[PDB]
Amino acid sequence: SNIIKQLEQEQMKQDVPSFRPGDTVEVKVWVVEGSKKRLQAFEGVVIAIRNRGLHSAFTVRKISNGEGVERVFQTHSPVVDSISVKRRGAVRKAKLYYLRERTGKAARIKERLN
Amino acid sequence: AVQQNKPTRSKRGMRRSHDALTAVTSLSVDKTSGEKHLRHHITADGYYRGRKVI
Amino acid sequence: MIQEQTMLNVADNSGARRVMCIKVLGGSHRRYAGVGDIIKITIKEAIPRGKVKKGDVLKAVVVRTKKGVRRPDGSVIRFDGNACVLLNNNSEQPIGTRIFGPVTRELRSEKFMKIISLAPEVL
Amino acid sequence: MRHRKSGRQLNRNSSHRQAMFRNMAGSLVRHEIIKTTLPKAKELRRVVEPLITLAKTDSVANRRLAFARTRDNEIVAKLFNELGPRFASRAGGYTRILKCGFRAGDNAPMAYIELVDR
Amino acid sequence: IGLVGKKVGMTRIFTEDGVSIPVTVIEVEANRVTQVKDLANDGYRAIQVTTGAKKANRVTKPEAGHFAKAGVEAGRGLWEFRLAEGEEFTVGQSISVELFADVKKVDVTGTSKGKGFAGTVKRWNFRTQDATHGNSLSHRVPGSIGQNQTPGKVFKGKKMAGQMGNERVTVQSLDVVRVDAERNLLLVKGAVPGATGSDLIVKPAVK
RNA sequence: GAUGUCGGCUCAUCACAUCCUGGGGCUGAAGUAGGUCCCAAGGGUAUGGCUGUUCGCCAUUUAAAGUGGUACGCGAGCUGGGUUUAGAACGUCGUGAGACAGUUCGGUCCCUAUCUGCCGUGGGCGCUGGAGAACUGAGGGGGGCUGCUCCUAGUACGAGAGGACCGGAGUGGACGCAUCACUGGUGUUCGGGUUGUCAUGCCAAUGGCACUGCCCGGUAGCUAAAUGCGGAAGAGAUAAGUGCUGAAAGCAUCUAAGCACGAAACUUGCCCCGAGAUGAGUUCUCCCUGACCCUUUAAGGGUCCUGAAGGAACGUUGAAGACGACGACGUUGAUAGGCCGGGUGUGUAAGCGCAGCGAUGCGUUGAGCUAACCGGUACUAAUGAACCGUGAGGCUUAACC
RNA sequence: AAUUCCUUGUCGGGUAAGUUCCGACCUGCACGAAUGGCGUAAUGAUGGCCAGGCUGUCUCCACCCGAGACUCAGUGAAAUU
RNA sequence: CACAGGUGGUCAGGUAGAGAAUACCAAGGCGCUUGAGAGAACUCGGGUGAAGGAACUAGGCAAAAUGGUGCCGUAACUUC
RNA sequence: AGCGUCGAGUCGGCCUGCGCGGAAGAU
RNA sequence: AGGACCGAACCGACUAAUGUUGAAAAAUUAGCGGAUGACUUGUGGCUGGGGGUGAAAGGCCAAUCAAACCGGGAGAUAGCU
Ligand SMILES: [K+]
Ligand SMILES: [K+]
Ligand SMILES: [K+]
Ligand SMILES: [K+]
Ligand SMILES: [K+]
Ligand SMILES: [K+]
Ligand SMILES: [K+]
Ligand SMILES: [K+]
Ligand SMILES: [K+]
Ligand SMILES: [K+]
Ligand SMILES: [K+]
Ligand SMILES: [K+]
Ligand SMILES: [K+]
Ligand SMILES: [K+]
Ligand SMILES: [K+]
Ligand SMILES: [K+]
Ligand SMILES: [K+]
Ligand SMILES: [K+]
Ligand SMILES: [K+]
Ligand SMILES: [K+]
Ligand SMILES: [Mg+2]
Ligand SMILES: [Mg+2]
Ligand SMILES: [Mg+2]
Ligand SMILES: [Mg+2]
Ligand SMILES: [Mg+2]
Ligand SMILES: [Mg+2]
Ligand SMILES: [Mg+2]
Ligand SMILES: [Mg+2]
Ligand SMILES: [Mg+2]
Ligand SMILES: [Mg+2]
Ligand SMILES: [Mg+2]
Ligand SMILES: [Mg+2]
Ligand SMILES: [Mg+2]
Ligand SMILES: [Mg+2]
Ligand SMILES: [Mg+2]
Ligand SMILES: [Mg+2]
Ligand SMILES: [Mg+2]
Ligand SMILES: [Mg+2]
Ligand SMILES: [Mg+2]
Ligand SMILES: [Mg+2]
Ligand SMILES: [Mg+2]
Ligand SMILES: [Mg+2]
Ligand SMILES: [Mg+2]
Ligand SMILES: [Mg+2]
Ligand SMILES: [Mg+2]
Ligand SMILES: [Mg+2]
Ligand SMILES: [Mg+2]
Ligand SMILES: [Mg+2]
Ligand SMILES: [Mg+2]
Ligand SMILES: [Mg+2]
Ligand SMILES: [Mg+2]
Ligand SMILES: [Mg+2]
Ligand SMILES: [Mg+2]
Ligand SMILES: [Mg+2]
Ligand SMILES: [Mg+2]
Ligand SMILES: [Mg+2]
Ligand SMILES: [Mg+2]
Ligand SMILES: [Mg+2]
Ligand SMILES: [Mg+2]
Ligand SMILES: [Mg+2]
Ligand SMILES: [Mg+2]
Ligand SMILES: [Mg+2]
Ligand SMILES: [Mg+2]
Ligand SMILES: [Mg+2]
Ligand SMILES: [Mg+2]
Ligand SMILES: [Mg+2]
Ligand SMILES: [Mg+2]
Ligand SMILES: [Mg+2]
Ligand SMILES: [Mg+2]
Ligand SMILES: [Mg+2]
Ligand SMILES: [Mg+2]
Ligand SMILES: [Mg+2]
Ligand SMILES: [Mg+2]
Ligand SMILES: [Mg+2]
Ligand SMILES: [Mg+2]
Ligand SMILES: [Mg+2]
Ligand SMILES: [Mg+2]
Ligand SMILES: [Mg+2]
Ligand SMILES: [Mg+2]
Ligand SMILES: [Mg+2]
Ligand SMILES: [Mg+2]
Ligand SMILES: [Mg+2]
Ligand SMILES: [Mg+2]
Ligand SMILES: [Mg+2]
Ligand SMILES: [Mg+2]
Ligand SMILES: [Mg+2]
Ligand SMILES: [Mg+2]
Ligand SMILES: [Mg+2]
Ligand SMILES: [Mg+2]
Ligand SMILES: [Mg+2]
Ligand SMILES: [Mg+2]
Ligand SMILES: [Mg+2]
Ligand SMILES: [Mg+2]
Ligand SMILES: [Mg+2]
Ligand SMILES: [Mg+2]
Ligand SMILES: [Mg+2]
Ligand SMILES: [Mg+2]
Ligand SMILES: [Mg+2]
Ligand SMILES: [Mg+2]
Ligand SMILES: [Mg+2]
Ligand SMILES: [Mg+2]
Ligand SMILES: [Mg+2]
Repeated sequence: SNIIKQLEQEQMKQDVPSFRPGDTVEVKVWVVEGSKKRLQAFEGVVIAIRNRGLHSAFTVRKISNGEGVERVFQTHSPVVDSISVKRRGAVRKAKLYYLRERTGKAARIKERLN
Repeated sequence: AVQQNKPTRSKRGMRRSHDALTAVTSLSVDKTSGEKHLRHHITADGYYRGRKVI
Repeated sequence: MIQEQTMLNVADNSGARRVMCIKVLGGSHRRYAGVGDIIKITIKEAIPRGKVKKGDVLKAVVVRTKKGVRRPDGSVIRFDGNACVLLNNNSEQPIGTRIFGPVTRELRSEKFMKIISLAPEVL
Repeated sequence: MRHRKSGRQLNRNSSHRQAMFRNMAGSLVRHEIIKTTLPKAKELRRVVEPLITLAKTDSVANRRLAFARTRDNEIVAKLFNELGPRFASRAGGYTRILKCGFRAGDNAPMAYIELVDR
Repeated sequence: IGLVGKKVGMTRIFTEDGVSIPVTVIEVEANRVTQVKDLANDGYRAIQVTTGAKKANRVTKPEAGHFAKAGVEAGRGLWEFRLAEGEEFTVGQSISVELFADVKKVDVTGTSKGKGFAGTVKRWNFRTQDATHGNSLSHRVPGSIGQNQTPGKVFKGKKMAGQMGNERVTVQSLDVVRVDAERNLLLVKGAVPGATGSDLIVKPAVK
């Protein structure tokens, strides 16, 4: 309880930027091709955030080479090098699973001018 | 499914060896009214732990 | 998470458009194929003048699944559809010459190096 | 299994339970002492005590929340005008349950539940 | 020997190379030796230990006299560990989680969570019969429980419905992820038996 | 005066004439891979198409898809396709009623478990003064499957082609145990959207009902598809088999004396139960240190005084639970509820203001509300008592003091 | 073939695989012309077969809401023997 | 049997609706003559379900699904 | 057997007593 | 116009589950067919047992049908138990 909170607190990243569902984010992740280590960008719409301390996660959806892809990132993982908000989206819901049934014009999110 | 043989009065009694009631171990006595009551319950006259609760 | 009767899209230019898993290979009572596993398939739909025909029985490697893949940090990668790449029944090398859509790092092995190379993106 | 679960079903469905406790909460606020079954009394605390807590801060919003949960303006008025002020300095524990034997008709364990300053 | 601890809960350790290790956090306070058993007196070699604390009103006079002879404060229970021929301990000695400093794997014993009265589907992984196709009242029921006149009985050990869980379970060969002597913590990789708050016995892995 | 009969489903259990995996002899055994016979029952031992099918053929797997017994195991466990009631038709036979070891379409499967058995779970008494714990381990149960890749090594072997033993490492399938950190499901007890209608005087705001009205999300818990772990090594005694030394039988001979090796079988090792193990065991600790009477005088029966250790009961309860049971707590108190703070979820409440003819938008505002969560907190309820349990614990013999 | 025993006849189609189905062949065990023959649009809670959609039918079950089952109080059966 | 059965005629409010369907209500009438707890297996009646989608089975049995109005549009075959 | 050797038994039929293998099954 | 179409009342009874000492000696629940007709329904009437009636199932004729029910021949007869 207090023990686990203390164990979790000391592993948490301090520099996680504020983002919300509907934002376009670019996540840079470490890829390790044997000895070679490099960053790969994954850019897309945040459709879900799990706020849960060290166990926080967020789900990013993108259309990639004619295929819908979702990645669930573990927010405090060292695999995740950096997160940056590219565009702020205006949505009502916490969870944008309805976007899975939409493509192109129908899947557009209005910009949040705030 | 039903018995093939009539069970005895002996076996009836043996089954009922666990049916006996337990009397209340003891009654409590209200400090004020002196009324006997079931422990942690109010008295018949509406006392509990000395206080006229109802 | 592919089983017998599962229909897959085709992530190559072999000519097949829809294939059905008829066996999950590689063990007694093995239930499911995930990304990187080889399945037996039948071709249910194909383009005319392709490398393969409707009704052909051959192998495929699963390259995308809706169930997706877990990574060592606990992350998930999920796709919108199930897709495979057709393999020659004996040699287990790709029939096609191009790969369509993303694949995953799970394929990075000696057996599926041609798929990795041809893939437009490796997640 | 019911590990860590809260709330008694009381051999009713959810809509019946909600209506019953709304009625019983109104009865307790009105009369300040009621007799009910011991399990119902224990559940009633979880309904009535939050209403009293709500009634410590008199605002339009809170009166409407209380109205939504009681559906009785007489009860809302008594909560905000009488009980909230009466319990302003008390940190929870606005009710007490007094066990009082067994009901004649069905041997149900009974209890009085009353507001503590009645 | 091993030590007695408490299941605090589960979390994860992120490694530098981006592995998330699921861990059970075990609180291992000082285990205090309450009795040493030897071949002469007892017929076997073992230590009895206590850990934690107990309310003085809940410590009975027989319990209290046993702790008083050892010269230790009452803990929440007593547990024995058998000694190997090399090992030696004194009454009143404290044993900390530092015992596990160089131990790579441990066996963890606890009482599994209680499922109460469980059906054959849950308890024994029996297959359900048809949900439809005419099935009459026999969806999760066990099916046949024997043969016919030969043998004309049900065999002992027949898998049937009954109490499930709430029993001693050992999970073997769990990696020790961290020994934190300062905070009285052992982190082991993966799940161990029992609810949060339950007692665990941790021993160096037998295999 | 009824022993339900085919096939399937569910659940099995044994045999070994062994399908796989293990050990081995012979080979027309170079190697790889086979053949054949011996030992071996530990574990393991396909999914589909067609058909009522069992079977079979076929497709595609697998280390393998064993053979049999169990009322051709299993309908007071399920099914009811086949088959043998009554309806109807075809072919066929018959003058006909009708009929067929022909076909075809349709066509009611009851039982609340007394006893045995079995899975669980209590109560009683016992175990010799009583009590609280920790144990020992007689005995019992669980578990025991295996692929592929790499190294050894393109080495041994082979004219090439191909291609090992032995040993080592990695990673899977199936199965099992646990768990909920993660990924998810559920989440009628949380939040929101929304249709119809009724109500709260009306507006605004809310509530009821319509499957939770319909939906979208989702906390705790439970959970698998989630992720940890397991099968072993080692040891003993062996099977078939292989030997050493060695006579009977000057030789020879694994055997007669003596000695050695030898497998998933056996006994252990691992996990769980376990002293009703009446053969009722052990260790540690705690408690009780009054008086008196009668009498078939004996392990006799009262009386007054005493009431321990501890237990139970009652109450607040639990990640424990059908009930019992088991665990926590009872004011010298966090046991439950409430309350406070936080978290989580939902997604910017109401009211007011501003913009707009208006629907609505914007500000106040990531607002309001928020279950089972976390950290705290005596506000409420866990009572002073009472109850059960006693008062030094048999005889005999031995040893010691 | 609502008729064919041999028979899952044979050939073609459909399926990865089809004793059923559809199209043929004629070797009709044992069709056949008002106890009608062969066709036939429409119709059918009719028989057989295939496909799209759909799904807890199934892989393989999980959780939840209710009514019983369980406990307490009241009443109080039955077959069988 | 104070029994989820059977029994002909007449009357016909409101909102929504094509409607005497259906939902919610009015007038009016009722809560069905054992209750109280608990929140096991299993049974019954329901809700939701990852990935798959008939692999189930004698057989898609059951379930899931479709579902309104207006307009556009609609094949073989046909007794038109 | 050694019979290029040394020092008494040795060979293999027959009949018969008692044993041995042949000999795998399902709670 | 219609033994026309969709669909309540009304009339039926194709499937499934439940129930099977039932709530019920044939039902309940979810679906299902007909629904201006060879329709359906109230009241009354007529047909009588080798007889009736039957869009024909040996169906129905008072929970009874390959010959109703009640009384009688009657203590039929029973080489059977
Ligand atoms: K068998
Ligand atoms: K061999
Ligand atoms: K075996
Ligand atoms: K059967
Ligand atoms: K039987
Ligand atoms: K049954
Ligand atoms: K018996
Ligand atoms: K979880
Ligand atoms: K959850
Ligand atoms: K409303
Ligand atoms: K004992
Ligand atoms: K128990
Ligand atoms: K509290
Ligand atoms: K706002
Ligand atoms: K506002
Ligand atoms: K919030
Ligand atoms: K014929
Ligand atoms: K004729
Ligand atoms: K004609
Ligand atoms: K007659
Ligand atoms: Mg009894
Ligand atoms: Mg709780
Ligand atoms: Mg009830
Ligand atoms: Mg409702
Ligand atoms: Mg439990
Ligand atoms: Mg099954
Ligand atoms: Mg039935
Ligand atoms: Mg059923
Ligand atoms: Mg017997
Ligand atoms: Mg008989
Ligand atoms: Mg053998
Ligand atoms: Mg065996
Ligand atoms: Mg054996
Ligand atoms: Mg063994
Ligand atoms: Mg088969
Ligand atoms: Mg049989
Ligand atoms: Mg058999
Ligand atoms: Mg039977
Ligand atoms: Mg049949
Ligand atoms: Mg007939
Ligand atoms: Mg039955
Ligand atoms: Mg054993
Ligand atoms: Mg065993
Ligand atoms: Mg598994
Ligand atoms: Mg959690
Ligand atoms: Mg979720
Ligand atoms: Mg929901
Ligand atoms: Mg809601
Ligand atoms: Mg009004
Ligand atoms: Mg309004
Ligand atoms: Mg209403
Ligand atoms: Mg209503
Ligand atoms: Mg061994
Ligand atoms: Mg010799
Ligand atoms: Mg093995
Ligand atoms: Mg006290
Ligand atoms: Mg939030
Ligand atoms: Mg609102
Ligand atoms: Mg803002
Ligand atoms: Mg709060
Ligand atoms: Mg707390
Ligand atoms: Mg035939
Ligand atoms: Mg044929
Ligand atoms: Mg053919
Ligand atoms: Mg098919
Ligand atoms: Mg078929
Ligand atoms: Mg034909
Ligand atoms: Mg004819
Ligand atoms: Mg003819
Ligand atoms: Mg003629
Ligand atoms: Mg003629
Ligand atoms: Mg005709
Ligand atoms: Mg014709
Ligand atoms: Mg009773
Ligand atoms: Mg009644
Ligand atoms: Mg009635
Ligand atoms: Mg009527
Ligand atoms: Mg109306
Ligand atoms: Mg109506
Ligand atoms: Mg229930
Ligand atoms: Mg159900
Ligand atoms: Mg549903
Ligand atoms: Mg699903
Ligand atoms: Mg969902
Ligand atoms: Mg889905
Ligand atoms: Mg589909
Ligand atoms: Mg299909
Ligand atoms: Mg099938
Ligand atoms: Mg099948
Ligand atoms: Mg259907
Ligand atoms: Mg439906
Ligand atoms: Mg012999
Ligand atoms: Mg008509
Ligand atoms: Mg009729
Ligand atoms: Mg109906
Ligand atoms: Mg019609
Ligand atoms: Mg109609
Ligand atoms: Mg007839
Ligand atoms: Mg009749
Ligand atoms: Mg006659
Ligand atoms: Mg006569
Ligand atoms: Mg007579």
